[PDB]
Amino acid sequence: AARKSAPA
Amino acid sequence: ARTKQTARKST
Amino acid sequence: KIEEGKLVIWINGDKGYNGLAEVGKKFEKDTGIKVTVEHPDKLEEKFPQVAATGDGPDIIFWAHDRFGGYAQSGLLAEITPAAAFQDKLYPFTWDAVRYNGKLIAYPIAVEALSLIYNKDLLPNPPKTWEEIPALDKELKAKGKSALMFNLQEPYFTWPLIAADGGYAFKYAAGKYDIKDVGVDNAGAKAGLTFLVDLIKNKHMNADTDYSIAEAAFNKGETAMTINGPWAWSNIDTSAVNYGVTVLPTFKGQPSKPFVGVLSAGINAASPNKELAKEFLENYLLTDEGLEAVNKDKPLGAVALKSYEEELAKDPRIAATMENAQKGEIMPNIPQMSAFWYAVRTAVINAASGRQTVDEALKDAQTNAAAVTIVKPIVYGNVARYFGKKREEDGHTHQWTVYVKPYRNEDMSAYVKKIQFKLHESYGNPLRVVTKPPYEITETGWGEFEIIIKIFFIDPNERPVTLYHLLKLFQSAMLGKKTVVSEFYDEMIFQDPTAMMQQLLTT
Ligand SMILES: OC[C@H]1O[C@H](O[C@H]2[C@H](O)[C@@H](O)[C@@H](O)O[C@@H]2CO)[C@H](O)[C@@H](O)[C@@H]1O
Repeated sequence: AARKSAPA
Repeated sequence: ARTKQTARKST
Repeated sequence: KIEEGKLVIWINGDKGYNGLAEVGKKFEKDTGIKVTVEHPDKLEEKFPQVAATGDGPDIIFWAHDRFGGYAQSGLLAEITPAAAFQDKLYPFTWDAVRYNGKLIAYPIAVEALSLIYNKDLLPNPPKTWEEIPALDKELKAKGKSALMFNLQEPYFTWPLIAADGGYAFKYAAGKYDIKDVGVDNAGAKAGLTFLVDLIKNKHMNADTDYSIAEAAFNKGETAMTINGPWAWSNIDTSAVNYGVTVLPTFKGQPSKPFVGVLSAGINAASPNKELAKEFLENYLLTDEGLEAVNKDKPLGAVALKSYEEELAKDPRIAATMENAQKGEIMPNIPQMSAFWYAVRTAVINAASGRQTVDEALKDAQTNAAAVTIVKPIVYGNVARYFGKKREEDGHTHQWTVYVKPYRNEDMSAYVKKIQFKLHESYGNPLRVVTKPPYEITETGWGEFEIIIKIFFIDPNERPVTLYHLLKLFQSAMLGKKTVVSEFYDEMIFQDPTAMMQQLLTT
């Protein structure tokens, strides 16, 4: 499960 | 081929 | 960016940058255009690294040998001096700044190394390198040394190395052959061996640099130095009465200094090209402008006929020209930086025992011939925020991840395909582009690492892999403005196939 990111 | 020894530069 | 309505000029700190500053003020008094003169350390390295991304000075000053490589990397504007202006400088000087039949700089002055001798310590200077040990003994008696010069820069040792048959590239059929290097022949070995034996026999010191050699000669501690016209000012300041004369012979042969033409190039990225032409042609390259620079730090034999004639009578300039005549004009070809880097290595190593002469020069012979081609690229992502979050999938942004050549060239000439590997949250995450533009457009909600693999039409030419963190949020007063995260880098092709060399060179 590769690291994806967002601030919301 | 390789990239430069010196870092990439932000434009 | 380079600020418009101003001139920024780079010149080495051994040259008359205060006298250039004076020409600068003259220009500003007349035109209201502010001129700033800087002398950054290692500017021969600093100019190509800054100018690569369209930054740095409007005007770069260096010996002409670096300028072919600058122009090859697109760093220089072709200069537009009228026929009338060209007649005012010596044809010889124009040749030094002509790359691929284009003028790529304004020549300023012919530089050659001379022997500089303290006339008190040594009325009769040695005619040979060989008599120097015996002279250093007679002088070590009186707490002196015979000879100190910069051993850190191969420029200063090259005359000795060249004396008995050392050469850079052998000119032939109207071009330099970059495979025919003369760095590891019997001549070059004998010269560098003699330098090494001067060090091993404590006639000289391998860590002696420009500052140490100069400071030593100007305090009257050493009977001789090897240096160019620019050094004369600091000796004038000192109490030392000095002669400028022919370099010693080696094995009966003249020492062969590489002859530099101090040259002024206009940055390709300059908004102020017309101002730089004005300043160089009409302020600097005049009797008044050259005198202002020359009186700070002598230029040598100036390219401008009118002022060359006025200065020609000076015997220091006649000795410079005598040494120049025994020397060779440096090539301006891109390969000179590889040659200089290779010989700096060989001389420093050999001088400090790290290598023997034969190892050092064997290494330098291979490094001087090493073809390194540079493809500057920009890569990264543009990311446009949607009006509002699409609830269906939760995507907020349209984004394009890309690799493009920095300069507007045809990358497809040598690039077979670029592969962009996306996060698993995308279907067919291994996206392949075989034709320009080399970019993938997508929508999403998240930042993740994209791996970019560039393939070359010669598949032996190992692919380049890049790592880019896709960016959607910069976080900054910018709102719906497209977010940009791009980086400049350089792809490096070391000794590629002739096939590949052809496609890599437009
Ligand atoms: O030492 C290698 C170096 O030699 C020349 O640089 C000279 C320059 O020509 C002179 O104007 C003065 O600045 O001294 C320098 C030597 O420290 C080449 O022009 C340069 O490309 C090369 O790297």
